[PDB]
This record gives sequence, C-alpha cells and structure tokens, in this order.
Amino acid sequence: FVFYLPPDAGEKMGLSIFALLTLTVFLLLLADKVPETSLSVPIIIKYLMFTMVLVTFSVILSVVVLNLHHRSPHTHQMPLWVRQIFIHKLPLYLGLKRPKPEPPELREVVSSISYIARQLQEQEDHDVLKEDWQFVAMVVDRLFLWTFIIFTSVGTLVIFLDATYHLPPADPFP
Amino acid sequence: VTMVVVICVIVLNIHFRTPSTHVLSEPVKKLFLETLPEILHAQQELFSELKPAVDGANFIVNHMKDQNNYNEEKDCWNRVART
Amino acid sequence: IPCLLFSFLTGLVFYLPTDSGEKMTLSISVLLSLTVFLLVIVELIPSTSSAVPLIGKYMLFTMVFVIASIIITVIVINTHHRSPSTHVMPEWVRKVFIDTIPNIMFFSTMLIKHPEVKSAIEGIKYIAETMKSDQESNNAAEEWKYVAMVMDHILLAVFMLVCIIGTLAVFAGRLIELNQQ
Amino acid sequence: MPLIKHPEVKSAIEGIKYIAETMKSDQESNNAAEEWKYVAMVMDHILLAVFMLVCIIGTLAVFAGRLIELNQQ
Ligand SMILES: *[C@@H]1O[C@H](CO)[C@@H](O[C@@H]2O[C@H](CO)[C@@H](O[C@@H]3O[C@H](CO[C@H]4O[C@H](CO)[C@@H](O)[C@H](O)[C@@H]4O)[C@@H](O)[C@H](O)[C@@H]3O)[C@H](O)[C@H]2NC(C)=O)[C@H](O)[C@H]1NC(C)=O
Repeated sequence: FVFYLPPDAGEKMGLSIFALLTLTVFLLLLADKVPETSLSVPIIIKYLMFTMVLVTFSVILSVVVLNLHHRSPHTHQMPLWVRQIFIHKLPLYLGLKRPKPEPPELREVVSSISYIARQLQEQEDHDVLKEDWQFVAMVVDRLFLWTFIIFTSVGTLVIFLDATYHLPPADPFP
Repeated sequence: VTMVVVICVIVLNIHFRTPSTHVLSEPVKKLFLETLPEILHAQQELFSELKPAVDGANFIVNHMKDQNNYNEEKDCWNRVART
Repeated sequence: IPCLLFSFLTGLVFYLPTDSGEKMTLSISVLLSLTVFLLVIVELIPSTSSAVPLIGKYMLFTMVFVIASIIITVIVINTHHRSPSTHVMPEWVRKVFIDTIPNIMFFSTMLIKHPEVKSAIEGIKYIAETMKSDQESNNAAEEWKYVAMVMDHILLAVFMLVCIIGTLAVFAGRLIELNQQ
Repeated sequence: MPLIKHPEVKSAIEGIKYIAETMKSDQESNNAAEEWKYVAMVMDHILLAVFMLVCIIGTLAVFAGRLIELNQQ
C-alpha cells in the first residue's frame, strides 16, 4: 500500500523503511528459535528473506517514483519516448485518465502590466511541464503497484503451498 | 493497526487529489459533504497602446480565476478526506 | 544477506530529490535498521577478540558506509538550501558543476494628477518590480539547486560502485582461495 | 493576535474589482487562521510549563521518601 500513497504526502519512506525495521525486529524474534545447522535453509527464513527483499524493492521503487515526481521541470526535459509510453499508451491499460483534454506615465503602466502577463504565462508553462512529470510518476506508481501485487501473490502462494503440502509419511519405512 | 494504516493511505489519497489528476464526481461530492457530515455530527491611437494593457489585464484576471477554482476544488477534496 | 540489502539501500538516498523532504528519513532509518540488526548479529556470531572476523569487517564497512552517506547527504541538503542573498555562488563551484560536468546532458538550464491615480500607478510599478526581484532570487536559488542535483548524480554512482567494490574486496580474498583449494 | 466604453475594457475593470475582493476575502480567512494558530501556541506554552513541572514532581516524589529515609537511617 505504499504505492497508493500520494507523492505529495511525503510519507513513502517513513512507511516502507519502517516496515523494513519491523521486519528486522521479527528477525531478532526468530534469532533464538531456528536451528543453526547449514545443510539447508528453513522455509520460514526463506519467507522472511523474501519479505525483506520485497520491502527493500518497495523502497527502491518508491525512490524512483519520488525522483520522477519531484523532477525539476526546467533542468529535466521529457524524452519523447517517455511522453509516448507513460502519458498516451499505459494510462489506457492501467485505467488512469488525465482530466486535462489538452503619455510617459501610462507607458510604464503598459510595460508593467505586460510584464505581469508574461511572468504568469511562464508560470503556466512551467506548471504544465510539472504536471507532465507528476502524471508520469503516478502512472509508474500504478504500474509498480500492480507488479508488486503480482510478485507478492506469486511468491507467497509458492512458499505457502510448499509449506502446506509437506505432510508426514504414512509409512514409517519407505 | 494494519487496517488503520490502509485507511490512512486511502484518506491521504483522498486529501491530495488535484483537479489536474482526478474528477470530483457530483454524487461523491454530495454524499461526502452533505449527507455524511450531517449523519456523523481618434480612439485607435489610444487603443494601439492600450490594447496590450487590456489584454494583459484580462489574462491576469483569468489566471486568478483559474487558480481560485483550482484551490476551491482542493479544499473540497480536503473536506471529503476529513469526513 | 540482510547486510547486503541494507548496503544497497544506502546509496539510494542520492537518487532521492531534496524537495521531497524524506532524504534523511531514509538514511537515518536505514541506520536504525542496521543498529537493530546488530542485536541479531551479536546474538548469532561468536564474541571473540583474538582477531576481527570477515563478518565483523563487513558489518563495520556497512556501518561506516551508512555514516558516510548520512554525512554527505547532509552536505547535499545544505548545498540545496543555500540562500541566494546570504551565500554568493563562488566561481569555482560554478565552473566545476555547471560548466565542466558536460557528460550526461539530458539536463538543461545548466490633467488628472490626483494623488490616488499617481499612487495606483506607483503601486502597479511596485508590483512589477516586486515580481522581478522574486524571479531574480529564484534564479540563483535554482542555480544552487542544480549544483546539489549534480553532486547527487555523481555520488549515487560513486556509492553504488563502492557498495559493490567493498563487498567484493571483503569476500573474494577468501572465496577465491576456497575455489583454488 | 473620452467615453471609450467597450466590451473588453469593462471586463478589465470588473476583473480588477474581483481581484481586490479576492485578496480581501483571503486576508480575512488568513487572519481567522492566525487566531487559531495563536490559540494553539498558547496551549503549547502552558503545557510546556505543566509538563516540566510534572517531570520534576515525578522525579522527586517517587524517590523522595526512600532517599530521606536512607538519609535518616
Ligand atoms: C526413519 O529412519 C529410518 C532409519 O533410521 C528409516 O529406515 C530405513 O528405511 C529404508 C527404506 O525403508 C530401509 O532401506 C531398505 O532396506 C530393505 C532391507 O535391506 C536388507 O535386505 C536386502 C534384501 O535384498 C539386502 O539387499 C540389504 O543389504 C539389507 O540386508 C531393502 O530391501 C530396501 O530396498 C531398502 O534399502 C533402511 O534399511 C531403513 N533403516 C533402518 C535402520 O531401519 C525410515 O524409513 C525413516 N522413516 C521415514 C523417512 O519416514
């Protein structure tokens, strides 16, 4: 659920990395319970390391999303392929839609008013380039949510079906 | 606590929704702002030089109007999040 | 494996922009995760003082790595927030981070004299000069921001390289010996 | 805590009035916000004093009796 958090809330790290911290606490919990032999790895340790890798990957993808969201519109220009893929094509497949459909005294007053008008136009242009990056970040965050859900479900199901189908033998001596 | 974190994520998604990102549906707005808050609780030489000024003034006015509409829908989303 | 995972998260703060306000959250809480995992390592590994083990060297390398990332991130954040008025941009920083960094350039921007009428005229003029001054301050603020961004792009690659290289230097000296044996 | 009435000039005049009333309402709302801010600051001051007093009182009263008893015997 970190991928459903807005980037403007400023709480993606404070959630995902604290989940990692809690997972470390549970590693400490199991440190005095598992066998210490090295012939094989316990399946619960496999599951814990898988969950830690999952959380570590959530942090990485959140950092990528925040880099896209807070990307300076002036010093970072959109490549045309990013514009083609993440604004026009993938929103249609991910269910995202952008609402945007795409006398000496008087002369000083005239120049001043034109200066305010030009400054406000520049502000609108910079705003537009900002929302393009922000929309790319949102689309990349909805894609990452879906792939995270898929990876989580597949790995958890594989590990849990490995655990559940390990039955005792019905025969004491095969 | 896990469910409360999920609720907080959803509420923050509701709070930071923006006009350029989401559409405020009228049924949603009417449900979360009216029902549930109640349930829970010559003359051309002059115009040759004044035309840029008039056009710029109209542009500034339209810019202020658009920014106010943006802000008002932002507080609407914030009130939905509060509800 | 947990030490490796905490090590890989150390340099990612240099891909986090400063305007997010979550750079130090990430770094300090990775440090907290390492500190909590120190309890696990102490509970698991021998407590001997005859010599430093390879695991001890790797733990110390990871910790020193996190400390260095914290220090350098604080330097980056300080560079990002330099005020244009109080802190003038030195020419050498401009030359070394706006001019001599031309490697990856996806970047850019490297009779009606009534008092009321005259006061309105002067107020409009004052409004325009105000917005001009704000733009002029913002330009130099953005110059400092560009310098901090360039420093973060360099240090991301540096830190990921060191993360790979130090781990290999810690472990390969014995792994190659075991492969030869 | 001359007569140049024209459809585009009237829009500019009315919009200038709208701008002025807009920043008038914004100033009123802002002031009403600073009132609550002043309230919250006042409770912060009062509770700072109260919490330091309770910290001193708890550091004393829990340990006071057994320390004076050991002083006496
Ligand atoms: C729990 O642990 C037990 C050991 O501690 C396991 O017992 C072993 O089980 C296997 C498989 O059932 C047995 O191996 C079989 O032995 C028979 C008999 O071998 C003898 O006779 C043949 C005749 O041709 C001869 O060739 C041999 O040399 C022997 O003299 C074989 O016929 C089978 O093919 C097979 O090899 C082990 O002998 C047995 N060990 C002991 C000590 O009993 C038990 O299976 C485990 N339970 C589990 C895993 O659930």
